[PDB]
Amino acid sequence: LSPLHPLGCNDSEVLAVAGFALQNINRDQKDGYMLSLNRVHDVREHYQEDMGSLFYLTLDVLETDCHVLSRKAQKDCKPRMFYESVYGQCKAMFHINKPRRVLYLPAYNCTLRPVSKRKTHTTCPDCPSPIDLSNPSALEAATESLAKFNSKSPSKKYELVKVTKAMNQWVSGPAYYVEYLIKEAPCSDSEPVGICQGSTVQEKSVTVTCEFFESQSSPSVTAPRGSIQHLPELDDPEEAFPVQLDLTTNPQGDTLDVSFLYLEPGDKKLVVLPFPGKEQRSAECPGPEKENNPLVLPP
Ligand SMILES: *[C@@H]1O[C@H](CO)[C@@H](O)[C@H](O)[C@H]1NC(C)=O
Ligand SMILES: *[C@@H]1O[C@H](CO)[C@@H](O)[C@H](O)[C@H]1NC(C)=O
Repeated sequence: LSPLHPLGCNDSEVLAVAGFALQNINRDQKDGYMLSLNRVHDVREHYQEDMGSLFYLTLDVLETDCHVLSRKAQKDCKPRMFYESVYGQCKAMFHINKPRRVLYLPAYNCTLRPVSKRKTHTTCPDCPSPIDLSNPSALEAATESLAKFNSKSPSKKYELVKVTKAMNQWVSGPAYYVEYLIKEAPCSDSEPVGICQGSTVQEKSVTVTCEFFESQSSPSVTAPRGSIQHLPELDDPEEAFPVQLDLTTNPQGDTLDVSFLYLEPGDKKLVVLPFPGKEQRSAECPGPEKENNPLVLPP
């Protein structure tokens, strides 16, 4: 819109604010895996001269192998390898006010898809393959791996919560690799306490390892309402990952009260517009991709 000024997707301020917004998104999640920033696809800034700025960000993201509940650092979590890749886009409306040292993510939304199995097969026909999380063999691997893990826990026993990842490959026979969350068995409540990796091969041979969540803080404070949705593969560009982020459908613009961020009690209102479309985009957008390793890139 008229007050929405486009910015270059490679600008330091833009990339820093994008990092803040994405770590806020990750903190706001309690399901799935931590997202990683590949680049800023587009960015518009609404400057408001004492209420700071509001950035309308379009982000190209990749799923890592860290579960969000691990709360690990962005630098201990790398994008998944290409045959199990999950990618898409997030839109975020991020508010920053430098003189007052205020950060806030009033709204976001992400749309992700797993990489097309056809493209994977084209580039690596013998690679491991993701499978449905409800696959009987995946559920069996989870069950038996957790059974073994409990067998070697004298006092504490754990129960399955949900399979979060499943994969099939050939290791001198059919093999299934799964990840799943575990909770403490009633003996404390029914909340995820860790994530386990389970495996079956070939009368099956079983392996199991578990990681328990610990506390973890970084340059990002709060992240209200938003959602991450997972759509199916592309059977076969722009609008491959449709994302709606409309706090207001009013071209006039609405006002959002953010007084809780500032020391004074009242009269701190932020102008919000409908999220800007792809036209009037800076020639420096989209920015340069950070992942150039084809071992982690989607086609
Ligand atoms: C992006 O900015 C960095 C400096 O932070 C520069 O080294 C790099 O060449 C830029 N890439 C562009 C403009 O594509
Ligand atoms: C975020 O996406 C959901 C659909 O997954 C949609 O219902 C919701 O309105 C979106 N949020 C905004 C602020 O538009």
